[PDB]
This record gives sequence, C-alpha cells and structure tokens, in this order.
Amino acid sequence: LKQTENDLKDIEARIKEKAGVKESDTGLAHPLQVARCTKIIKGEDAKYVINLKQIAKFVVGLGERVSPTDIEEGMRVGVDRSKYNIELPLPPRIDPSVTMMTVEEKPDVTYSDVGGCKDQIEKLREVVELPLLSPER
Amino acid sequence: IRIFRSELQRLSHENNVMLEKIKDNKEKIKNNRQLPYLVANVVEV
Repeated sequence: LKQTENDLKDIEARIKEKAGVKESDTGLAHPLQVARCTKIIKGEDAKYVINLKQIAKFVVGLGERVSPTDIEEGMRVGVDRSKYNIELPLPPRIDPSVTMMTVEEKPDVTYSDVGGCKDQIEKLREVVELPLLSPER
Repeated sequence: IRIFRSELQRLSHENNVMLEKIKDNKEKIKNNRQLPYLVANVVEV
C-alpha cells in the first residue's frame, strides 16, 4: 500500500502545486500542437494575445516586450503553425506536437563482422565520434 | 477686438473638453481595446 500513503504528502503538496496555479486562476486549468489559451486575460503594443483555433484567430505584428511576466493563462504560447514566435517571456516553443516518435535507450549491439570492417568502421567513427573528440582540427 | 479676451480663455479651456475627450471616453474603451477581445472580419464596405 505505497500509493495509499504517498497521496498523504502529495495532497498536502497539491496545494503547494496549486500555489503555482494561484498565479492565474482564470479559465479553470512544453509540448503543444498549436498555441492555445483561454482569452489570455494577462496578455506600439503592450499586451500580447494571440490564439489559433476554430474560434477567434488572432495575429499581432509587433512583440518582443514584457507584458505577461513569463507564463500566462493556458501556459501554451510559442512555436506552432510556424510563422509564430513568442520568445522574450521564457517560451515553451519549438516543442514536439502530437505525433508518433520511436525513442529507445542503449541499443546495445556487440561486434559482428570485423573482417572487411577494419578501416570501414573507422569511416563510421569519423562521422559521429570524430567531432566529439578533437573539433579544433 | 474685445471679444478675443474672453474667446481665447474659453477656447483654451475646452482643450480637455474636446481633444482630451477622445482619450477621456477611453476609460471603459481601453479595457475593451485591450487585446483580450474577440476579433472579426469586415464582409461589406
């Protein structure tokens, strides 16, 4: 019954986790498909509110100044659709959207054919391992 | 001749009445003018 007593300190820490949510409590409650928030209540031009979805498509020509003070509202602002860069307030941008990616760890394979691979593997080592050793050359 | 005495004082006192009224009525407009609004598209001139 580990998970039973793990929530004892977690529910008490959930309020501490909610303390970070206490910044923006509006609109109920980093990889993203397209940048989406609710109304972006926080936000020349001062405030910056842009959303791309089936309702209320927004666009702004200016930017690169601090309205929001880092994350705001729906927390998703940044690279989507391309064409769209929010950089200055600590962006969650250029992040993998919904997709199918195969990522594994430690593909361990021993030596198989060294017969003709003596100097042939060295050409493979000059691809990856070479810039990771002496880049000054 | 003597009209310009009280006319210049009246026209100068209306600076906040006329010109600044553009930005005086924006007290409740600016909050709506803030980007958190709903955009639109003009389909007719």
